[PDB]
Amino acid sequence: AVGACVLCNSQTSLRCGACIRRPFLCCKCCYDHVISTSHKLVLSVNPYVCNAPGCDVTDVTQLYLGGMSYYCKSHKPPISFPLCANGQVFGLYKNTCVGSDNVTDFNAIATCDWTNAGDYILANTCTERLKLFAAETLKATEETFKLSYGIATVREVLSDRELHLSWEVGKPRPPLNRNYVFTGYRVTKNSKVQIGEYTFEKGAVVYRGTTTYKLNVGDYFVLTSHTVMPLSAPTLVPQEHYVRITGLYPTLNISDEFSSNVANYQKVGMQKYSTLQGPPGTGKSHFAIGLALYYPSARIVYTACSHAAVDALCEKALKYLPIDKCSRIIPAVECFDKFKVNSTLEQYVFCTVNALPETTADIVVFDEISMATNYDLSVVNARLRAKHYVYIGDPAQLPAPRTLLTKGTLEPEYFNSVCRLMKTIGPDMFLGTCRRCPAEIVDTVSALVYDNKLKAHKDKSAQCFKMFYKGVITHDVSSAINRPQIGVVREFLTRNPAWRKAVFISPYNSQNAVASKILGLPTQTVDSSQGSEYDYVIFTQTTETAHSCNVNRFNVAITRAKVGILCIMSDRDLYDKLQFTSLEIP
Amino acid sequence: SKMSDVKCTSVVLLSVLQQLRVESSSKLWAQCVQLHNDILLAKDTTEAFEKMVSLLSVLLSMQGAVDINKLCEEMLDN
Amino acid sequence: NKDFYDFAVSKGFFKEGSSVELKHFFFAQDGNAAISDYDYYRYNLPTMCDIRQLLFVVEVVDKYFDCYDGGCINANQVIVNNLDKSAGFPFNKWGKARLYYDS
Amino acid sequence: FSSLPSYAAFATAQEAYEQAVANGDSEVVLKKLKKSLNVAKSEFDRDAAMQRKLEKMADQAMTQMYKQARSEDKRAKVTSAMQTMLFTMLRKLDNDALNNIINNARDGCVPLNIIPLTTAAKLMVVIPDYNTYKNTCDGTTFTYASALWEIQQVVDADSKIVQLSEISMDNSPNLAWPLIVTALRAN
Amino acid sequence: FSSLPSYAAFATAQEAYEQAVANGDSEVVLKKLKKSLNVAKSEFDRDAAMQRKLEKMADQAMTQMYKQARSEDKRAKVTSAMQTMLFTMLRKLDNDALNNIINNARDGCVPLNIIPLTTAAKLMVVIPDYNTYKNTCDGTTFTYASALWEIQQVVDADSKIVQLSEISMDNSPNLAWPLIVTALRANSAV
RNA sequence: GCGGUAGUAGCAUGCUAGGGAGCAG
RNA sequence: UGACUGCUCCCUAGCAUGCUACUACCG
Ligand SMILES: [Zn+2]
Ligand SMILES: [Zn+2]
Ligand SMILES: [Zn+2]
Repeated sequence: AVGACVLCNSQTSLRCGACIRRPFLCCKCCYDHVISTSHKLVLSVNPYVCNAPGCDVTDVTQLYLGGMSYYCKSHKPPISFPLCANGQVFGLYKNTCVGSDNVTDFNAIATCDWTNAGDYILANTCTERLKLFAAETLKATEETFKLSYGIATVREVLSDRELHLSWEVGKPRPPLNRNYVFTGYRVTKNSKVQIGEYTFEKGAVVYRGTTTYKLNVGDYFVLTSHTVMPLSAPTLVPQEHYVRITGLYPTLNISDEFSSNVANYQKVGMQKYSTLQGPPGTGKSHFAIGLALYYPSARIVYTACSHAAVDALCEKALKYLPIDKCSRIIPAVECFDKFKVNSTLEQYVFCTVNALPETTADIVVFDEISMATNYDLSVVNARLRAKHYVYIGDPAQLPAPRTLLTKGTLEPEYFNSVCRLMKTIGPDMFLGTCRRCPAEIVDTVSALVYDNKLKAHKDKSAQCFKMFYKGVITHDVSSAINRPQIGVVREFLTRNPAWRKAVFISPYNSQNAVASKILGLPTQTVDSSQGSEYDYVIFTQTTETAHSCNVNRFNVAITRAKVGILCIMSDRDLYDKLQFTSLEIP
Repeated sequence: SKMSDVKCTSVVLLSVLQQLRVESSSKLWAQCVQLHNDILLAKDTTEAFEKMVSLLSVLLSMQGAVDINKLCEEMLDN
Repeated sequence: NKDFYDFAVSKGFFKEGSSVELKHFFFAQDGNAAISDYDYYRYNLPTMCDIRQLLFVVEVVDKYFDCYDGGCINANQVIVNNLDKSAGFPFNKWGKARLYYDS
Repeated sequence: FSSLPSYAAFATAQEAYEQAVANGDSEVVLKKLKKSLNVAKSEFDRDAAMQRKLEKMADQAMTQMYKQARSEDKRAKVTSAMQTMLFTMLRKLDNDALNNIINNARDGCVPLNIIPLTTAAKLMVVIPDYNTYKNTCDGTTFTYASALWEIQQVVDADSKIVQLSEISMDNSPNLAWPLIVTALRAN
Repeated sequence: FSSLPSYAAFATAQEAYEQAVANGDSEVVLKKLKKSLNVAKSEFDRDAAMQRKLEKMADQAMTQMYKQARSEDKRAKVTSAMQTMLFTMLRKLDNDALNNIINNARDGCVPLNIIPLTTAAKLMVVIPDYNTYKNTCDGTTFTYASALWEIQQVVDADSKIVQLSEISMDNSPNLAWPLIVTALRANSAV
């Protein structure tokens, strides 16, 4: 009941009747919320409505406070004083209220459909708590506009990986790839019954098996969502550098295999938070282990948004240093049970943004912070009250798709809370680790956005592929299948012997789904190639209008290779000075 | 004054035990109810204390339940 | 209620040897208590009476109950207080006594 | 109630009539002044009580809403409130056996069943480290809950019997430590 | 309260009278003003009171009729619920044994206490302790009420399955003892 | 000059209706 | 899951009666 309106710094019991999150607005604050826009309904400890039987008044501007109750205008016992009067709304804290100078914060960003770029613009032009309200409202609008599409179901079953699928009544269908997991429920007569986790991309309906299934009649698959609760801890911690190396457990040996570790070790010695801007091969592979060995007993927590990217470190986090000192817990969802699972007690707790309880910790070393709003930062800073932070990440690592984009692409810097801070105050560490990624990618990628931080560490043997091509497009309701550059990729792989050991990633899974029918290259998604980076690669774009060929949405997915790459680009923007070997079409 | 204190403490302890879904085990709940009803009818302050020890042992022998150490660091039990 | 107990103790109450002490509490019962209490109807036995004396005791009792008046009343003269109480079995699955006095 | 136009009108009429009467005058002027004064006086006097009733009623309504909010808040923290209260009273009791078992549970040595009161019946505890064993178990007797018990069995996490002579300072750290002592109450 | 039928006449008379007063005419016009305005306000008084009485009467009537309609709706739904309950419990009467024992009656009337005793398909037994258990339902089939029953399931006071192999004299003090035994009529009904 | 009547305000008295709580058999 | 009666205190709403007061009409 009693929450907090903070812009006016006013405890409140009121809330707007028709709004996004039942937001909390004080007397004068609810007033200029209900006169600057149209929100003529409020909720208190009890809702304001005439109490005579059969009466109906939604409005509050004409209700009266009667005999320990509320009465109204059309049906009027008016022995009272009006509820809305004298620049205020009747409630508790009617005296200890301040008001708002910026009248149109809610009136600007809580009044639109939460999809324009102006929402995020103002969210970055906010305070910590105001931008917390912003991030929670973005999660709320994500779920509330995801719960407006259909539920897939299999009513007569066919052979697995090739079924039939009817959907729903009149609703549209969302995008097509494995972004939306079709994990619904089955109904016997009134109850919900074990179903499993599914995903629909190819349709005759070809399914990808997150598990092996024996589908029965009627089985329904759809994401059923709850609402993210309000959070009680700030996302970012204010920048305060340490007086000394007091309170640390120093070691005697110094890392040697890593050539950019000692100065950054000292930095962690007197740095409180740490974020950098890097593609694969930026210390995310070895520097975490470097800190792990350089301070043994420090409570250091790691996390990636999916377990297959936590695995990229955890696979040898138990080999480089003893097993007894790491863990991450697996809920049951694709998660890897390598470590000591169902064990809160550990030292180097690996984690996933989706789930981890809170006991205690002291040092933060968290991986990518990309595909979520301030929820990711806040849940992990609430997870532990830490003395040191390392926010490994990038505003372009896996930039959060803004659901149904309608109005352009915003500046990459404007991420949750730290990426705009990031290159306005400078990178937190001196760190570049190009021991897998070669210089052929580094040249272009660092000349574009990551200036002078990553090194041209490894040379190339003039095998990088160029072929001038414009291309033609053909789109579907939720994806697109490519004639030209797919054919050119085919007839290119028919020229070189040792090129059929690559990946076939796709902007939407439809490309590899169609290709599996006649060649059969493995399925790959642009969603998250979690901790799985390989040298030889076949990249494809099909349709690239606003999600692909705009900014560094996947310029890290252009950092594919180690000694050789393929990166198909059907536009004429990201080639300005790229010098791939010029060879003619066959 | 040393007897009414133990009776009030026993009432509070039984309430705390009931909050932890103890009555889902008939034998344990019957024993706890018998002990609690016996403490309130006591006349001397030694039998009440041994029954209090027996009743508190039920709460102490439940691992997850509560945090003995946090509830001892809040300017509470030593 | 700890506040009241502390207030009473801070005023010289519940000392040793006092003539005022607590002996009224809320007692708890285990699972098999309702049936154990219902089993007390075993004390009800069939009893034959001395009829020639009961037929005179009833006359004296009726003499005692003689200064009143009674009879039958219509359904609109019945007074009921607290119509928000239980209606019994199986009528408690659908509402209180208000539902059946209104319907 | 001096913030209403009725008060202003009544005050001006009062002043004018008072000045005219104190100056001394005839009957018709007094009659006209009082006929123009009494209506304003009644106008003031009605609101003078209506405002008071409104203010007190508003105060009562705010009181009632505060009470409802506080009750709703209070009935949602009962578990934590009861636990804190129980441990506060347990502090205030100040008994040696209760203090002993509370400290033992706080360090890690908890029981496994209800502590018996008779001169018989079995008690099982868990001893997770050698220091607790050093403090409590010395010889073949066991001191717990301000009483005396006699050890008769030691079982490890692997459920193998360990003889009493085995446990020693350096001879212990090759064992499954969460031991389980089963003793009976000494006379 | 502002467009009453007499409001026009009252306001026009007041305006005309006060204009005449502001004209500074003789005392006769003032007396006429006073009389006319007094009678005008007097006639406006009842027109302002009776209407306010009537509105409150109408509002009370509306409220009473609304609550009557709500009561009727509740009655209809409770009637539907009772009908559904009766017709649902009808479907378990075992209409062959019941008919067989009804026809044997000399006029169609039978005591109610012997209907479950001779037509029920399932039997439930509650056992306090082991001594009572070994005298009533020992083994796998027992006889009660001149019929043969065979055990189907045994649970305890916590509603957890208990196997007959562990209901012994030694293992008795390890069970929540108010045991419930379920059996079926053998050779007859289920 | 006195009384009657019609509204309006404050105050007091007893019932009816609604809600919250206490004790007793 | 919450029976039947009896008594008492508190708060609000309506009705009836009485007291006083302010204007107006009538004789
Ligand atoms: Zn609003
Ligand atoms: Zn506000
Ligand atoms: Zn109304």
